[PDB]
Amino acid sequence: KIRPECFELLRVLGKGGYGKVFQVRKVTGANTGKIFAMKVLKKKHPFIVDLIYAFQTGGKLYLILEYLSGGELFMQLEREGIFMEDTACFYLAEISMALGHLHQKGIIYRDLKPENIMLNHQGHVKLTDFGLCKESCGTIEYMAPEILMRSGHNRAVDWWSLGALMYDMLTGAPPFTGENRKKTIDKILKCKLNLPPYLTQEARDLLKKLLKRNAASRLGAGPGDAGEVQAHPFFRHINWEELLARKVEPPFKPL
Amino acid sequence: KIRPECFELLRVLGKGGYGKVFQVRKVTGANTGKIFAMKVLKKAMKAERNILEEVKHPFIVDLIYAFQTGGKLYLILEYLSGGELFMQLEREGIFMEDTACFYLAEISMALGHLHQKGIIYRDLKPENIMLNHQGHVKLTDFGLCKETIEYMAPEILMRSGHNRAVDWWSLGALMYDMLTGAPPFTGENRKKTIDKILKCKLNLPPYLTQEARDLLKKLLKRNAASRLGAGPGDAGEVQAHPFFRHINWEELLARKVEPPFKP
Repeated sequence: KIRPECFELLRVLGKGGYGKVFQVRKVTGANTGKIFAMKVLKKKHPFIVDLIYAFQTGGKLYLILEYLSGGELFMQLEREGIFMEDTACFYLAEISMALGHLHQKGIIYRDLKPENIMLNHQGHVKLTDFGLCKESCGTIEYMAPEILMRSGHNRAVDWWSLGALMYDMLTGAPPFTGENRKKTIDKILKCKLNLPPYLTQEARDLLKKLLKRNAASRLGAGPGDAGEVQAHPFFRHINWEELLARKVEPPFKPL
Repeated sequence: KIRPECFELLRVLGKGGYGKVFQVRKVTGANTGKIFAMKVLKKAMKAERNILEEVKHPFIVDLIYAFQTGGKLYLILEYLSGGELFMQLEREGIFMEDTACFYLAEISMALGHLHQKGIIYRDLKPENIMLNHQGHVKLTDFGLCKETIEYMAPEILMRSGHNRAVDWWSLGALMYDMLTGAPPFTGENRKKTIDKILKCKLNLPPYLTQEARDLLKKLLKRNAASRLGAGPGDAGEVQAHPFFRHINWEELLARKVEPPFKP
């Protein structure tokens, strides 16, 4: 049944990660004509991109993931920067739900860069489960706090990234950019978050609590996870059942 | 040549850590009647042996022989007659700034060497810290010790939890427990103690010199990124500190500096 020849290559969508991701028409099979995204590796949630087929062959693992028309519409809305606060609150809210579910299933994203945020024909968020996403007694009075809290491998990494993303959606750039990779990484680690004057009172409060250097105190790091972050006043206008239902109208649907 | 029975068991030293550790007397061989420490590990239960084998430092317990038997590993380490440093802490109650400074410097040098070798302690309790007949620091217990970006968290950006800064905090803690008779943070229970550490409100005793307190706030810095010693200078940044201004490193590495306690 389903094998690599069941597909014809239309265009390349990205080198994204290791392996190329192709757009594709299914030639044979039941879905003849239907368009998919096929991710090749050289070897159910409304906000998670559905996987359809998966097969192994001549040393190449194939992934036939649903195709998303507004698949790059986010990375373009941020180039126009037409993002207003209330506009961004929508995407951050759906992503927060996407992160919460990935967390319950014990998955951390780590990435969460605007280039990793896709949209569907309706305009809602869709994430993946990349190859950069990871999974999750003597006397402790002498060991560092980072060891006691499983650093860089717990789900607080994602909430920092939610902030960084939010920060970029409301200003035009990420919190700690530098003239080169070295200076950037250092400005990141050494911090000192600068919040512009236009950011609202709720926006800045959330930004300060997501971009807290101390992961332990970082918002969303508690056991309530996304419940902690969704409860922020910045999200007061969101109705989570209506959002989860995709019954909330996205301000930007790829026409 | 070396085998198990080349050793007669003289005393059980500690069941602490994986396996057991005996004091032994060698009977066969050349160096005969030489007293040692022997770590016995039931094979059935980067490495404790790999590390000890490679590391050749005066402030770290030397390894003499190593061999495997019937599902067992045998590390014959040098014997240390000075016991544990902090036993002398129980007695003295607390250490004077320079008494602690001596021991701390010795440990700094030991940690520095382990670091240049890509080895990080991760623990460093006040119990891995032994003393030899002379009265100098001996780092003892190991086990199997360790070793686009605009939106990533700083933890991920620096391997937080698996870098050199981890040991520098421990040094700090140790130091804090040396001057004041207690560890930095503790509570009526484990979960209470852990919380105290994670939300580290450092309480420095008023009777500390400015030097000591500058280093404790610099060593016990919650953010590993700027914790003193976290930099590429490593123990260099730590030893540079004016708290160590009266220390001569060439001398100290030569055991020519005298311990404030001769056991």
